[PDB]
Amino acid sequence: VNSFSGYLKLTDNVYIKNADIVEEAKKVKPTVVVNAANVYLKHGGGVAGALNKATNNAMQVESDDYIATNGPLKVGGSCVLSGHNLAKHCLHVVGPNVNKGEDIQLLKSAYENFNQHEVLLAPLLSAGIFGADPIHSLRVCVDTVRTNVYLAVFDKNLYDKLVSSFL
Ligand SMILES: Nc1ncn(Cc2ccc(Cl)cn2)c2ncnc1-2
Repeated sequence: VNSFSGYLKLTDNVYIKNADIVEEAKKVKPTVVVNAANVYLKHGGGVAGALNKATNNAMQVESDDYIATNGPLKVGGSCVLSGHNLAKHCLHVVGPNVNKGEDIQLLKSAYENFNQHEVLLAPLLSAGIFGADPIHSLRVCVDTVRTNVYLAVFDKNLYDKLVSSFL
């Protein structure tokens, strides 16, 4: 039993809710919140900009030190950093950005990072400003993630479409 509330169950292990991931993180304090990161961990907009803003820029400060030490992530890769005031940990995952021409097949690799964590609060990878089709992203999520994932979808209109077109 966990503290996630109001989710619709899609499969054995995937759940979905119309929610602001920032507000959901602050209420649940999950062990892991997933960030929709880029390889430079520059949290300027979308989910990343919102999560970072909610940490009063502490996420960005920590991320800049991470990059200075380790260099950029790979597209499809991830790193675990602090969750600050939002979660115990933040899993920064880099989905492909279609608006940069990155290979959508890397989306499966990106979701594989979730399998290293038993339970996660997450957005749909490569959705929003990353330019992928959120319905495809949901399908890859369901077909790749085996651990328990609670998907927060900010846009109500999109949430309803994801539920209604879900196979
Ligand atoms: N605070 C928030 N802002 C934006 N989105 C949309 C979004 C989804 C996926 C990606 Cl890759 C980029 N952006 C959110 N979903 C849940 N919470 C969100």
